[PDB]
Amino acid sequence: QLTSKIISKFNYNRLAFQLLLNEAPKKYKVYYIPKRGAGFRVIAQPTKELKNVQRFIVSLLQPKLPVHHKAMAYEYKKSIKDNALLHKDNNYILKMDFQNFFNKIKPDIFFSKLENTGLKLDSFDENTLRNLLFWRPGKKRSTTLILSVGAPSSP
DNA sequence: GCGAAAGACACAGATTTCTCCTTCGCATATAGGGATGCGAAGGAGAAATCTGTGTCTTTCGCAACCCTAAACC
Repeated sequence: QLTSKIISKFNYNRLAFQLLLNEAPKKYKVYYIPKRGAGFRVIAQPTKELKNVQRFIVSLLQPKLPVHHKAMAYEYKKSIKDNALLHKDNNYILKMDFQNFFNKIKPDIFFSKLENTGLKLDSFDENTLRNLLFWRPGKKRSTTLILSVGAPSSP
């Protein structure tokens, strides 16, 4: 049960929480930041009221989802230095990267992975989770959700 | 992930121009008659270039952001 804990913690009545659930995927702001060189970059960031409930959800789900020990990003007591200490005594090096990594994660694959771990959740939990952690670009009829970056729960 | 506004890609079809096909008319090298060969206009029917339609492609400064220093995504 996750909706009950959120309601209890933030003191939300039924109507206010229903409205927030409906209007959540559109409370984002899009802006540009300069590039080192020539160009620009585009970011999207949620509001203050949604950020502190996303942090709470992350704190609630952190001790139940396994993470591999070879990922040295957004992890406790890990940094660049521990990443570079692995290759400090080897000769040849090869580097690669993906293409639009963040916006290729969709709720279909998130729930597919979540079902395999054995954690069972009701329909209400799935509905609240889907409408709270995902972004909907385009018009109101897009019906497409992506994670984005600049949100405390994406990493 | 993708607003508005112009191009690329694929598939038809259309049209003016031209090039092959009659038809008989001529002609000129052999004393008139006949014949092998070529020239003149219609009359086709073929072909290259142009034009028109429908489905994608691209990537906005895109209601709703914080204000202490450095590095990364």
